[PDB]
Amino acid sequence: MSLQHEKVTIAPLVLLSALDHYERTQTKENKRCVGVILGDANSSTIRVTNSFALPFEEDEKNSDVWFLDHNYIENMNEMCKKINAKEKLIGWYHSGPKLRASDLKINELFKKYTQNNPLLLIVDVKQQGVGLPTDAYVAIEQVKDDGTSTEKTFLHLPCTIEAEEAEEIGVEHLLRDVRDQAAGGLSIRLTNQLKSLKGLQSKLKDVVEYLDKVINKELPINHTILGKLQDVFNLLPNLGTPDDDEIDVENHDRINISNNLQKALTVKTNDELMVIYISNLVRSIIAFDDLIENKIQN
Amino acid sequence: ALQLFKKLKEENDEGLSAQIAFDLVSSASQQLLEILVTELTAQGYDPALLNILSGLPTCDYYNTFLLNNKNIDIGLLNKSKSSLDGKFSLFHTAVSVANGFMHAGTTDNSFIKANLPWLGKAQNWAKFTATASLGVIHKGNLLEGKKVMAPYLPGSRASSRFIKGGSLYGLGLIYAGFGRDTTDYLKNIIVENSGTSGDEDVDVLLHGASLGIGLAAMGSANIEVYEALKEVLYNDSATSGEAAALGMGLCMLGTGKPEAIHDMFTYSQETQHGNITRGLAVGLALINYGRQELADDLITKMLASDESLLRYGGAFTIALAYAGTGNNSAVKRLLHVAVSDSNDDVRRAAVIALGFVLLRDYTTVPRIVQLLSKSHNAHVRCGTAFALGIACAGKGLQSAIDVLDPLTKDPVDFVRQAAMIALSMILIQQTEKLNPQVADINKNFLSVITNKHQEGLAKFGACVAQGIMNAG
Amino acid sequence: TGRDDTKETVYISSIALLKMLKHGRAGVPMEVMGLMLGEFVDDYTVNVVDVFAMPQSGTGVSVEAVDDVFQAKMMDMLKQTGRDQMVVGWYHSHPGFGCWLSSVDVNTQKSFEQLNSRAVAVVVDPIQSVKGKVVIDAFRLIDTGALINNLEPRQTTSNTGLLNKANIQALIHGLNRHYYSLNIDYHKTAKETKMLMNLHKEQWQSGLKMYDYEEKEESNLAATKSMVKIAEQYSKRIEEEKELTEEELKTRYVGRQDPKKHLSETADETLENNIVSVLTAGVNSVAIK
Amino acid sequence: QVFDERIKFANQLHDEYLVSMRYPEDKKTQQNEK
Repeated sequence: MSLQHEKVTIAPLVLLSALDHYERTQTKENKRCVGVILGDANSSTIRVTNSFALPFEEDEKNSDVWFLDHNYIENMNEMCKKINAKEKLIGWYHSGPKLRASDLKINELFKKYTQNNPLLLIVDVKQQGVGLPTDAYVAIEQVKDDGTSTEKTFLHLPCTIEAEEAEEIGVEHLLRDVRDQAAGGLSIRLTNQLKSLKGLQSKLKDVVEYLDKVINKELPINHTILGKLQDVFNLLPNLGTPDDDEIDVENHDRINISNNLQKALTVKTNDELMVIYISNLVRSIIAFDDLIENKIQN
Repeated sequence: ALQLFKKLKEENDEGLSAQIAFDLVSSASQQLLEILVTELTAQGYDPALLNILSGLPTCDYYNTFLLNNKNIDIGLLNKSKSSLDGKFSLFHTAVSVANGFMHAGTTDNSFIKANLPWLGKAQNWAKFTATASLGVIHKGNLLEGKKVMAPYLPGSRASSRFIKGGSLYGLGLIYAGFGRDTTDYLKNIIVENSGTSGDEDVDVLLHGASLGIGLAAMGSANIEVYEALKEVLYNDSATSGEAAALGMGLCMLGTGKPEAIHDMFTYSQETQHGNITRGLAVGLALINYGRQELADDLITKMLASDESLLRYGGAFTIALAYAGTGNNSAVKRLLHVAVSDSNDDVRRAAVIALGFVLLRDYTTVPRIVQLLSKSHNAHVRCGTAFALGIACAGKGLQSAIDVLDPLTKDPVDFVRQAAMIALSMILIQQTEKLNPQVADINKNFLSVITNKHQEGLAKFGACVAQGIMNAG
Repeated sequence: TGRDDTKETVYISSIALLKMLKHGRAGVPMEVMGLMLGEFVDDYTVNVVDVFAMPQSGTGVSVEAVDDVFQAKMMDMLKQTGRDQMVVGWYHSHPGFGCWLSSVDVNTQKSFEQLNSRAVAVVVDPIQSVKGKVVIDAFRLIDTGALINNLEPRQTTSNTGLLNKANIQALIHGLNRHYYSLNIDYHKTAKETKMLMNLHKEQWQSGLKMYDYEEKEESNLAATKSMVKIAEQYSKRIEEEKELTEEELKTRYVGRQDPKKHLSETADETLENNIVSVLTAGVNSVAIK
Repeated sequence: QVFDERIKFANQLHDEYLVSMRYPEDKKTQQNEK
């Protein structure tokens, strides 16, 4: 259906709902909770506004065996539209941990109800790391050059977060932290430069051990991954370019302004140097007279 | 200790041995005295020695003293009633406490009878407070204790459940320190209702029982009591859980049993009733009294737990463990924690702590806590006031008085209450002749009570504080 | 005879607040409503679990607009998911008016007292949610009977006494002669707190992302120029300004909007930044190649 | 290279300035004064 799924912006309310509902439907230990996600589409940017739980019973043994009460979904839906009839069914949340190729079948069910391709928004509830606990995937059927007679598949989609005005003010009222994703003062940003290096390193390391497995442990040759790595090597920086010379001109500019400004603060504080010393001279006389006053008092 | 007496048995004479006994019992902790009598009994000392050590003498003497030399300015009684109307619940509360302090140690039904109409306006937990204020007055005279509370003790009152409970609580106030026999009487009712406490009638009685038994069994560490209070705690009663939590750390005082700390610590996690959980936090504190470094594991853990609840008690566990040690660790923790903690209840609490730690050394205190009174954080200032009081209660250090004066007049209502209290706590019964300022602070109270442009909050503190000054 | 009757602190869950703001904001300025579902524990701890909204009626908040067919059926959808809990009160939004309970709202609340007599009425004011403030207040009826016999002190027993006294006149009169206003505290788990707190994937990556260089050029030039103009004021100031009478000195030599200080703040902000700027360029070059 | 030395030199003048200024006040404030 809708091909339009270029970006996914996600309401923090959705997250919050997915985390809470997980426990009040009382599912634990890899027992999946599937619920509906409501919001707008037929739009480039997809905006997931809100969500609601459905009952979901999943058989322990296999992921091909499961119970879902279809009829419930239609009954819930019509009351919900009365509240807000903008919202439409656009797909389903899956309560993590992590993608399955059994989902492909699951997705298809939801497609009956929906007039757009259902979005599979894996809201991971385990919150591993401080990085976003959303991967988004959409079921797409595409042809592939290998020989495969049409493959059916889940393609990763960029996940970001946006909140409404009403929503945003709720986020800030709740929080009481000092914060450090502020990237504000010299201190936060000092950290932030180091943090980014190591951020990169961890990712880079994962790429590196993954490449070993491809040509040694018979993980498939996924041509897409390799294909993408070429742009990284081609658009890698170079030295002895007249760009490098250009950076040096800029470097001189910024250090230059730094020194004029450094001297300029020295002047301001020194004016204060004088002001504290006037005060101090004055108070020598006051201290002297103070004694004479006390003599009378005694 | 016992060896001191075998030396003195070979020199035995009444005056000598008795002077040493009087010296010993004032200083000595209850646990020291208790183990010591058993040892003398097998040594077969004169019963004269043991009798002193019972402290039945010392209590007879102090009754006579206060009886004769108590001067009662009567104008206070008549005035509190008039100026602060007793229909309002808060106001009765303040008036009741001031009186119970004024009339300490010696019996007086002089207040009751004169102020029969005031008494009538008490209702709800205001009346519970009233019933218990009586047992501050009738503290001492241990003999006529049971007797004089006998109309109000259960099964002779049925009017109201608030009286029944609070007559039991106050019974314990009388009997701390003599309270071993008294422990039985209170235990009977706790075991009956050891389960059912989800009856609203039952609960109120039982609050008063549970505090009573804490007070009477203080520091004895009757494991019989700790268990009985525990079942109550589990039933998860609205208000008597609070009393239980406290009542257990009162009983077991200072034992620091590994079992005890643990069991309560687990229970805090489960509980949702905001009171119990706080109560257990403070309850952990009470049991780790003077436990120094054996409490460090607990101290790390509470501070480490995000809960508002557990950090509040975190502060007073450090405080009671290191009470009266300048230990550098204890001081650094309390300052760092108070300033940087976001939550208000927890913030006030770490400031209060400092007074306990610095009971021993009152010299460096106006200066450390100068810094905090400067902080124009609302909560922080309230707790500086309280802190000063604890630390310098006994002495008159001038620096302390001065630090407290800007706080008296601070626009935030809640500061003003603490502050006014904190001055009289410092200057407890110090002649106005010696120091003329005392008289001025006192009048200030009276003036605020006159003022109607004040909140009930200033009025509450101000009256109580005059009762602190004029005590017994 | 009965309980302490201290009005409950309404402990509002993180979800219930988020939905409430969202709900009101959509409906503004038309009044919005719904029921609060929760559970009642302790004496004064009401945990407001979650809320749902009832379809906007052309009668606004009314007993008429509490529609039992909708209500019931909703209980039942939530029942299957096992998220059902007792109704513990009701909220609605007045944006038109401050926070208080209108005569119509008092009747509505009276029906709820039969369910649970500790039920709350919560007024959400979503027009002023555009500030950093969340303007929300919670109320619980007082009986007329209580006020006539002057038995009202029972309800205000053993408490810290901090009461919101904002909003007076007719509103306050009504409040005093009908409901009791008490505090709202927000309790939230640290699990909830963390999910919310977490931001983008690109958040922890941004330090090697850098500003376009045409803007750094622009900024360097602007700061050098601006300080020059305030420096004129500062030179004029310390020509004199060593006499007496404080306030007069400030008017004579333009010591109001003080130049020394405004200069010291700008100079430093720009200085710190320029350290960050270089720091990123050097690092980028060297790390990658 | 050139500017770097100048920047470092300013900083030393700041610390000398800061240091000297505060010291007499301390003595004065403690002492009784009207």
